Amino acid sequence: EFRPGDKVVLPPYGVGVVAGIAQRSVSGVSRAYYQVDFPGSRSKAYVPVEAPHSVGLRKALAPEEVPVILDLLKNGRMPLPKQWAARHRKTSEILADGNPYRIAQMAGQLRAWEVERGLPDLDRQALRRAIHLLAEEVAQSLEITVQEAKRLFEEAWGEELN
DNA sequence: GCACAATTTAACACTTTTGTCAAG
Repeated sequence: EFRPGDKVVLPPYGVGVVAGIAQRSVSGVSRAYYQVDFPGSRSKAYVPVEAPHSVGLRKALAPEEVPVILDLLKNGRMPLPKQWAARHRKTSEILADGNPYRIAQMAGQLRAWEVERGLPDLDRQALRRAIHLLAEEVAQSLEITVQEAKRLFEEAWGEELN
């Protein structure tokens, strides 16, 4: 369940607070619907209360989960196919998937490769867009704007952030 | 869309020609 003021995630919307629940008229009878808003978008969202766990509606990590993610961010890697197709495809799916542990785990190998040989014009967006959801997630949990939030990664990276 | 061989270009170290000056 999600109360009015719960801090949640709605892929790929990064983070947003739930405003409440309402009966939206969809087709036939109106099932209950959760409401996820994003002030840094001015968008809007309606999430069915039936199976919230099927839309990948997770919740912002707690301040306790910062170090673990950082540790899997600095070191943790993972092999990927050589031809750009499968590799970038996988990375993309992982991105839209909305999984901070997987996005960070990915960011690790992507980082190891970026300063070695160097990152293709594709995997670059697959890195940037990856660090984006992270930097904002940190801003949701620790309530510190993308300035400070991005200032976090600098430690477990070795370099600053864009 | 990308790794890369192919070929072009700007890069530059340096040699030789050509305009030039004070003095016969």
